[PDB]
Amino acid sequence: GADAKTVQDTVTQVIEQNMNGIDNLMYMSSNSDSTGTVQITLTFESGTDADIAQVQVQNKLQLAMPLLPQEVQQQGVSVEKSSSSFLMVVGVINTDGTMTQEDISDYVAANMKDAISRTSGVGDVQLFGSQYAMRIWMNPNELNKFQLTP
Amino acid sequence: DIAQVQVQNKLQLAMPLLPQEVQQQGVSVEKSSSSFLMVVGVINTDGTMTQEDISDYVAANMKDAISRTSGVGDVQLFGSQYAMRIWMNPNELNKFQLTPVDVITAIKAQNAQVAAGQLGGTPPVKGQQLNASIIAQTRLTSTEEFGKIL
Amino acid sequence: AVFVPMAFFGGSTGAIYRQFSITIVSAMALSVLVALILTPALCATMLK
Amino acid sequence: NAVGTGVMGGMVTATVLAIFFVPVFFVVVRRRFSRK
Amino acid sequence: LKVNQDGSRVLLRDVAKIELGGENYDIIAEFNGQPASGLGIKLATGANALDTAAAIRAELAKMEPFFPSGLKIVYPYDTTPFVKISIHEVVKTLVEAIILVFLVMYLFLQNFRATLIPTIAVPVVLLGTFAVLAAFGFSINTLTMFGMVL
Amino acid sequence: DTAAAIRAELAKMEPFFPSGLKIVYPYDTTPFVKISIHEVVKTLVEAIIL
Amino acid sequence: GMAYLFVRLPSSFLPDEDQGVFMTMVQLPAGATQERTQKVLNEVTHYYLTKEKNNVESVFAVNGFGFAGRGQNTGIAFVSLKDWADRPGEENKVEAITMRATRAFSQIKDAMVFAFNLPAIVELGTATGFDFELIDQAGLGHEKLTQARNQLLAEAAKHPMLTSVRPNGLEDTPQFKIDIDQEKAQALGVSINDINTTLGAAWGGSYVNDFIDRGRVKKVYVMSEAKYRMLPDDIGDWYVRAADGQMVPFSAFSSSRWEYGSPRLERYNGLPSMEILGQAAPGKSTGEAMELMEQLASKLPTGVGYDWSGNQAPSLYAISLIVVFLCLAALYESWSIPFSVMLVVPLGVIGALLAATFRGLTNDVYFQVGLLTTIGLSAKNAILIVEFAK
Amino acid sequence: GAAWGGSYVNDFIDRGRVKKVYVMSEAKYRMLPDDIGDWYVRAADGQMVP
Repeated sequence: GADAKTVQDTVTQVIEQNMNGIDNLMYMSSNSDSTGTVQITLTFESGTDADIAQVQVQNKLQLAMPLLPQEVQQQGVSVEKSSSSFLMVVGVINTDGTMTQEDISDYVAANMKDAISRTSGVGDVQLFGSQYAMRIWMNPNELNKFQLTP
Repeated sequence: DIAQVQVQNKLQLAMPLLPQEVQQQGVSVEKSSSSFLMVVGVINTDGTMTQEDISDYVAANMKDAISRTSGVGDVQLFGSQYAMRIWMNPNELNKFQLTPVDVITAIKAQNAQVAAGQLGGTPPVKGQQLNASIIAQTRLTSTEEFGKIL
Repeated sequence: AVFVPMAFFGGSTGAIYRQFSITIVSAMALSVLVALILTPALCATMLK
Repeated sequence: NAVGTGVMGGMVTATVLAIFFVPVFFVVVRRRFSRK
Repeated sequence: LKVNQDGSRVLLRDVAKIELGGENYDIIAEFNGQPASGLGIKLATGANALDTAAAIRAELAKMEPFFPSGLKIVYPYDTTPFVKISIHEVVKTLVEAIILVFLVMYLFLQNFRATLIPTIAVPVVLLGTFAVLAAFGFSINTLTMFGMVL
Repeated sequence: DTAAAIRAELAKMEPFFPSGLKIVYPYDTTPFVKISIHEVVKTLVEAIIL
Repeated sequence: GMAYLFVRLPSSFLPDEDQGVFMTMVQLPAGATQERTQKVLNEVTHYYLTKEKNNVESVFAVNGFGFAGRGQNTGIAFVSLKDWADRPGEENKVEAITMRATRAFSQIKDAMVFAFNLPAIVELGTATGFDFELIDQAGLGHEKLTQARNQLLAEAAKHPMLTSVRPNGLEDTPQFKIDIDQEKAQALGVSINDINTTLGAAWGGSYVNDFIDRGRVKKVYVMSEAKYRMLPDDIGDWYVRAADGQMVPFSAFSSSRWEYGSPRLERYNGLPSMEILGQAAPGKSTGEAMELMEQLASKLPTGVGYDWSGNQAPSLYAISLIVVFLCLAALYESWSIPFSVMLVVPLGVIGALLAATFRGLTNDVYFQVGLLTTIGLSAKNAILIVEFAK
Repeated sequence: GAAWGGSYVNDFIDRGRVKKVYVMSEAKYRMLPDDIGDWYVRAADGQMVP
């Protein structure tokens, strides 16, 4: 839910302040979206190990982890190796026993995505849609009709 | 490199066995040297400022950068960065019948940023033309606005 | 003397100019040792 | 095509020029002897 | 949720709709217009690339057999065949350039035995470069393959 | 190398300072490196001449 | 002539080529919907399906995922062309496929859709192109920085030996602000905690708990039907509990008024920045254009700083000029042979240049090492007309 | 703890950079041990307590 300004100085800034003291490092950029999703990239010197370079950055974020909204803490915080480029992009459809573009997004993410994102050092798997989740569509009229809130 | 990681990926296991004031306080794991080298003093001559105005501007411009650039072990700050300071009065609290617990709760309510979804939400109704993010409460800016906490 | 000097790569042109030079410089030393061991032998062994 | 067009071009003008006409012969003439 | 004065049981079904739907309805995938969902694997900074995408099918090979009715796989945007072809087009030239030098060797050296030494010389020199570049860390890169042929 | 890059990062902070805010350099290691090199390389040349 | 065949020969890094695979991104105007952008992706997917059957084998459209980032404005489509044997012409090659494609979208649409060969190179290093950045060094706001960005972009186009400059992706759409009067809240008897988590759970949803679903643990979310959170008049529908056991309208304590805040706030190197993707002039090249760009950012207001073949080569061949002469006296000691082979250098190179300048080739990495080999062979031939004759 | 030693309550914004918010007390009401009596606390029955 968080708008672009909220994430920019409640998750983004808090890390950026507590994102220092790392061996080899050119710069860091940031992107504080209105979807409520920040992503900070740090480019290092060429030839530097991606193994240790990752650990140093994520063993410093961890110090700013308790300085974060509690909704953000239980949300997905990830530190991985970037490549701004896909290679295998395996589409999955249905023909016979037909299912929606959500039934498939769930089954893909509840069978293969868990495995693929681990097998042979895969950097960052993308999911085209989303996994299922017990969804509830609250009604405001019915809540006041019984005297209630979310 | 690895000697640091092993020590701080073990502290992390005792992180939830710590006072909650300590958790949000600065927990750091870095490389020691019990010895400085460059110690760059910063003063003022023309547009004069105190030994606190300078400690803030040093820590809100350079310290964030220097402590990261070229694997700097541990930057020291001679003074401290600014912070919205409040000097409670005991006579005035009892004169209105109050405690510091009522003041702490007042800032943990009015001084905060909240996630307010968006018009044309994630799943909309097929037919909507608009999609814009909602704004909620804002983290206070000035000393004047911290004075008007009800 | 023209390959390996230029094989001192730099920047994003790292393994770019490097790999090309060394691949052919290794190939040159291997071609020379073959031209000092095999080609000489094979030739003496059986050319005519 | 980016490799070969560059090499092909040079090899035509490397030999057909060197072995014949232009230096690779005029050299030793005015390098070994010329003045010393 | 509640039980109003006259013991009338208020359930969460009465106040709102409840369906098992997407966790995130922001993105939606349409393979050739038809509804669908896939996986967009990106590389891990300093990964083996082709070796990774070969093991993408290894893990994904054992998911295939337990798919429900209709659930089939399809392959858009794929890197694999560009690797397979550039190897096959460069190794194609290697063999051409050998056959062609064998003709130039026969037209000058009418001796059939004499047009063999150079034809059997460079086969060994190339294999040496594969033994040398493996010993220095390099692989069969697009670059080191032109390095063979050049 | 670290303290040389301390000035590299700090070089681009200098230009956007407010009125009066200037830098000064106490307790510094840099010139002891610069001098011990220059005194040893000085001997190298002496010992050659001699 | 050799010099002139070499100075005027343009310098690219590495040639972009057909990969049997390209793509194309989407970008709708400010505050567009998932419904609006989905209409655009449909026209794009089908330009490939009906007017490109001989080329395209399979499309894979995606609504709400651009390579800028995310949002109901953005989009993309992953093309997967038919194999190279069934694509005979140069018209059937990615070069020409992304030519009439990019043209088609510009004509029969009202937003922005392009197309591009996937840089067979890396993301970075395009040649005759830059990535500028516009930092706010002082304590200026985001709105003051945006004005300096409109002044930098303005001056470049005011007098471009040109340039081609644009912003990165800060459209700056409006936002529905809600000011809650804290005074009214306490008077009617409502907690501020309750008011916030009603607005956050209703419009934006909320991660409440986890549950089990056929083995795998998934999430539990609570939000609201779309029809009670589409426009700003639906805020009044939500009533909150009050101390004195009764409901309270949102409008009671609420205030509604629109604003202008950006939907993405870039922050380059700990400070608020805005990215400026411009290319070098069609006449000039990178280093010329970048040098004629730092002088334009230095004409902006106070508290507004900035940050960004090979120059490598000049020194590379410099060591080639030394090791040659020393290896040319390691077996050819005289000071006659060390200068003999020094002439075959431009004998071969004049021709290498000439072939690349004739056809559409450029000075890329392949030609740069195809030049090294041209000099290597050149030495061989010449040294044979020396080692023998000596 | 909040009176004599202060307390990290929340964060706030100050010219871009997020900083801290602290609550303690003027020095003059926490210098010696006789100033402990100045602080009165709320009690269940809506009244202060020394």
